[PDB]
Amino acid sequence: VSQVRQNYHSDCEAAVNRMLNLELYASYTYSSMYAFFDRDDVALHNVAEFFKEHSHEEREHAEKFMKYQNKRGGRVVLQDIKKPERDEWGNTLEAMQAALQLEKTVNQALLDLHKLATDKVDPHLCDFLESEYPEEQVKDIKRIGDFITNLKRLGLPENGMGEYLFDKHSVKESS
Amino acid sequence: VSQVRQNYHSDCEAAVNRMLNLELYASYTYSSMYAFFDRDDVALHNVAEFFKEHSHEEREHAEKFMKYQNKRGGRVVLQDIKKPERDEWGNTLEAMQAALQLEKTVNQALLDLHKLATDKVDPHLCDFLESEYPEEQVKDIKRIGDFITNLKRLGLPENGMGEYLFDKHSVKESS
Amino acid sequence: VSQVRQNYHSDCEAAVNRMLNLELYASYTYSSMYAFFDRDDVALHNVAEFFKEHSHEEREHAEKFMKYQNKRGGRVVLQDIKKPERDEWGNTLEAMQAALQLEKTVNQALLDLHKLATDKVDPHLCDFLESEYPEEQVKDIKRIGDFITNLKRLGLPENGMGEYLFDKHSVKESS
Amino acid sequence: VSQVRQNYHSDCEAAVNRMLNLELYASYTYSSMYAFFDRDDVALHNVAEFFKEHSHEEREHAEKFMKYQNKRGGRVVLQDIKKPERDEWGNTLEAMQAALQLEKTVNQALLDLHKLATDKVDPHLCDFLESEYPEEQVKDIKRIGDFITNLKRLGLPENGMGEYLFDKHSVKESS
Ligand SMILES: [Cl-]
Ligand SMILES: [Cl-]
Ligand SMILES: [Cl-]
Ligand SMILES: [Cl-]
Ligand SMILES: [Cl-]
Ligand SMILES: [Cl-]
Ligand SMILES: [Cl-]
Ligand SMILES: [Cl-]
Ligand SMILES: [Cl-]
Ligand SMILES: [Cl-]
Ligand SMILES: [Cl-]
Ligand SMILES: [Cl-]
Ligand SMILES: [Cl-]
Ligand SMILES: [Cl-]
Ligand SMILES: [Cl-]
Ligand SMILES: [Cl-]
Ligand SMILES: [Cl-]
Ligand SMILES: [Cl-]
Ligand SMILES: [Cl-]
Ligand SMILES: [Cl-]
Ligand SMILES: [Cl-]
Ligand SMILES: [Cl-]
Ligand SMILES: [Cl-]
Ligand SMILES: [Cl-]
Ligand SMILES: [Mg+2]
Ligand SMILES: [Mg+2]
Ligand SMILES: [Mg+2]
Ligand SMILES: [Mg+2]
Ligand SMILES: [Mg+2]
Ligand SMILES: [Mg+2]
Ligand SMILES: [Mg+2]
Ligand SMILES: [Mg+2]
Ligand SMILES: [Mg+2]
Ligand SMILES: [Mg+2]
Ligand SMILES: [Mg+2]
Ligand SMILES: [Mg+2]
Ligand SMILES: [Mg+2]
Ligand SMILES: [Mg+2]
Ligand SMILES: [Mg+2]
Ligand SMILES: [Mg+2]
Ligand SMILES: [Mg+2]
Ligand SMILES: [Mg+2]
Ligand SMILES: [Mg+2]
Ligand SMILES: [Mg+2]
Ligand SMILES: [Mg+2]
Ligand SMILES: [Mg+2]
Ligand SMILES: [Mg+2]
Ligand SMILES: [Mg+2]
Ligand SMILES: [Mg+2]
Ligand SMILES: [Mg+2]
Ligand SMILES: [Mg+2]
Ligand code: NA
Repeated sequence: VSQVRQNYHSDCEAAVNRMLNLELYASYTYSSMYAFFDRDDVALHNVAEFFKEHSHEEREHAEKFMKYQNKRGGRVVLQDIKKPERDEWGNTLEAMQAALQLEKTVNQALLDLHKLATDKVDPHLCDFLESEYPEEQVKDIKRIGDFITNLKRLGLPENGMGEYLFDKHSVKESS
Repeated sequence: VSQVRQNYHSDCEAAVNRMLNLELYASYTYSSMYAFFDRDDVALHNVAEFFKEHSHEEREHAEKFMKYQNKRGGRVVLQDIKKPERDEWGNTLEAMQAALQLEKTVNQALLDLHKLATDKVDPHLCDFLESEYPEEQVKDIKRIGDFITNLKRLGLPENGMGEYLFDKHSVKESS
Repeated sequence: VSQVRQNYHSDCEAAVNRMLNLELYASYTYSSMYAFFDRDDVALHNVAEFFKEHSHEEREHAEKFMKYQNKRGGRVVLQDIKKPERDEWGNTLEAMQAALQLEKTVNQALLDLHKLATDKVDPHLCDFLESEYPEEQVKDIKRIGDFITNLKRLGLPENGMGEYLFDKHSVKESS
Repeated sequence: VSQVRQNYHSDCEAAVNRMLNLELYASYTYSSMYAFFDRDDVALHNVAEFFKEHSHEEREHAEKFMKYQNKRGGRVVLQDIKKPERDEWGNTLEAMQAALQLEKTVNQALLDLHKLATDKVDPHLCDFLESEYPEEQVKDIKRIGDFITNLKRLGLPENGMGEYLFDKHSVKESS
């Protein structure tokens, strides 16, 4: 075992690798949503940029898990990054609904990792997870839910004017 | 009696305590409206912030009545702060209608206190009331009425797009 | 249930509402202490301002619980804010003793909420509570205890000179 | 009658002259308190300066009544300025007690003038009185009462240490 390793269970090490992969998969999904909203026949560029930002933040989280793994003396083991579920994402409402579900999936994986860390009496891992994530993850879920509520109010999916307006007012003006 | 007391009738002292309580009750109502518009299934954050601001201003008025009471040599006597009338506030139009009524209630209480002060020949109290309030209170009533007119124009309660637009254009961009 | 809700037990949601109420009640108690020390026949204005500051901080904590409730998909349910225990607070020593007890009461309520969150395996709620509170709450208890020790050293309740001096040196110079 | 005169009753004009005189008399009393606390066998220089400031503010009020009289088309009629009641003022507590009474006397004269103005249906005079005075006068009475409370707490008249401390901490550090 690594000379640095202390109080780091093999099961936790493995779960950290799986979380790293899930973050990479979430990044890649959000990148697909960006590409979709950038299409000439979609053309909602602030929505696109929102998803791009999220893609970059999830890749940053993956990198933090890599660094954490090494700091504890575990070993990074990479797997394929699965392509997203869909090739096209319908409209702003459907994409936001898919994002909500993705964020909930990631949150559940973090909850599960925290439970594992707790059961293995690893307070360092618990602190790490409670110091990069739960706050940020609940805030992202909240924001997406707020957006879904507003998209429904705006008459999505049918009301194209409403969709247009969402892109101008709800998401930050981009690039 | 207090060594500072001069020309301060017991009835006025009591009415000042009741006004303090009413201001605290109004604050608390506006705080409830904030919380409602912050809900994920409401999600009108500029509207929420408008109500939050109003909540803070009414608490500041309560504090001014406390200070006034002591300056005159009366004694602050606190009562329970009753919870708001409603737990949920419907939509922007219903909330604004409720605010209009609340503001009118507060204004009537101020009018009544001014009449009492007049009848007790207390020009200091009259001046105090005419120097923190009537101007500001009539302006708040006017603004809420203007908003109600605009919400009706925008098709509330049915027109969700209209509601959405009100939050972007009528109330100051927030937090 | 709310579209955002995940891993948030009904009992926790309810306990968050009760904590919100307790914070509002603590705020209101401290506001009463301010008003008392501002009286012309008390007249310890730095002491008064200390309590005013504490009143504002407890209201800010209540607002944080409101926001938290919504972020998790729970529903804010407000109750009456009970008036303080006393209408008059004796002197600096008695007020500080009452504050000590109030702070301990609030701390116990936070401890109890943390135990509940732990039992419901809600690390997000535990982190929230451990990230706004325990540090600050133990520091406030310590400061009030330090003050009580100093008030006793200064000869309270009998030694008015000592009381006078406390207001000039122990609490920050105010307004 | 003066070409400017409108709605200005002779009785009000006369009462304005008497108020001018009372303000000059109050100024002169406070000047005597200054001189007393400046004595080598009294030697409380911050207390002295407090009274000096008050003397200057009351002379400024007298000048405002002069200007007001002319603005309304009345005629300034001066009388002797009576010397103060006492030649020596005992100690800080006795002087503050005398100031409290003086301030109350002035306030009562203002109240009486406001009642007269009201009875003569002179809103300009009422506004003038409510715009230079009641606020400031109640605040001065409050401050003096606060000081009396503190002087008693400090053990006046017997406790010279307490008196000494009051001059260092209660009144602004002077000249
Ligand atoms: Cl190990
Ligand atoms: Cl192991
Ligand atoms: Cl790390
Ligand atoms: Cl597809
Ligand atoms: Cl998913
Ligand atoms: Cl955004
Ligand atoms: Cl009275
Ligand atoms: Cl009375
Ligand atoms: Cl005031
Ligand atoms: Cl309701
Ligand atoms: Cl009402
Ligand atoms: Cl606004
Ligand atoms: Cl849940
Ligand atoms: Cl549940
Ligand atoms: Cl929060
Ligand atoms: Cl009591
Ligand atoms: Cl308690
Ligand atoms: Cl302090
Ligand atoms: Cl005339
Ligand atoms: Cl006349
Ligand atoms: Cl003038
Ligand atoms: Cl004499
Ligand atoms: Cl007098
Ligand atoms: Cl001073
Ligand atoms: Mg080795
Ligand atoms: Mg292994
Ligand atoms: Mg495949
Ligand atoms: Mg545990
Ligand atoms: Mg823990
Ligand atoms: Mg985030
Ligand atoms: Mg996220
Ligand atoms: Mg629809
Ligand atoms: Mg007394
Ligand atoms: Mg009474
Ligand atoms: Mg009830
Ligand atoms: Mg006025
Ligand atoms: Mg206002
Ligand atoms: Mg108002
Ligand atoms: Mg309509
Ligand atoms: Mg729903
Ligand atoms: Mg429940
Ligand atoms: Mg009760
Ligand atoms: Mg604190
Ligand atoms: Mg505290
Ligand atoms: Mg003792
Ligand atoms: Mg002429
Ligand atoms: Mg005449
Ligand atoms: Mg004589
Ligand atoms: Mg003054
Ligand atoms: Mg004065
Ligand atoms: Mg004594
Ligand atoms: Na007036």
